[PDB]
Amino acid sequence: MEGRLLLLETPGNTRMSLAYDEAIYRSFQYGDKPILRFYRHDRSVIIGYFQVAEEEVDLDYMKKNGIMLARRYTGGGAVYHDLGDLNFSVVRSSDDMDITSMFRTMNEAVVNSLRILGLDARPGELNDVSIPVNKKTDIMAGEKKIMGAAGAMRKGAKLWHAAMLVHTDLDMLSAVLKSTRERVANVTDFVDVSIDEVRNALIRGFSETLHIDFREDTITEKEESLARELFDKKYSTEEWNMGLL
Ligand SMILES: [Mg+2]
Repeated sequence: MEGRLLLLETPGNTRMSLAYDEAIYRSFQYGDKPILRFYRHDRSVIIGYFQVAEEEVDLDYMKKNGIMLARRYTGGGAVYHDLGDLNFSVVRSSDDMDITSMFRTMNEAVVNSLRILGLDARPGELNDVSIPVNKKTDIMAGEKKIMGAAGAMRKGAKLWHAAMLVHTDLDMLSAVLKSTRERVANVTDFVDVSIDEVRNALIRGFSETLHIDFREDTITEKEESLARELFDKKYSTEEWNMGLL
């Protein structure tokens, strides 16, 4: 019931930030304390494991706008991130490989968190990794998407991470990702709250819903070392971020 709250970031370096996520996930052993990490990325596009940068984005556009390209460990589509997005990941012990159940539980936690702030949200309804919005992995505010998520599972553990639009440049978001703009929204379009307020609400929602007492802690030397190794050998390389490795 005791958990770890990691306010671990690497703003400026999205590839390293993603390395941290895989690091805490891979280093995790069944029975360890659950982990909830909050972080943010500066202007960048993150593509899913099974995607190739040149099919989903305009490398020319992003290069001209100084938008970092990064590829994550988890599957799913491409998303745009900026400092207006609040990202968070959860790592816990797992007894099965039920993907649908993991997303359903996390979304329940998210809905409860947003309810605290007076924002009524709900999970998307379709099982189609290819569509932009309304997926069961998305969180909607009416007909607008305000949060997306992805995950991975292995024997003994599971990773779930999301990116919620708090005050992100929705235009830029639509323009970098190859109507659409009319299908997404920021939490601040509904409630005037800061990133920390959203963070604290999520801490409460997850703690209450999962029944975990997430207490502020720090990354271990073991996890940090693994993250640096993953960055050095993979996340920092071009073959990886392009989808060739
Ligand atoms: Mg999603």
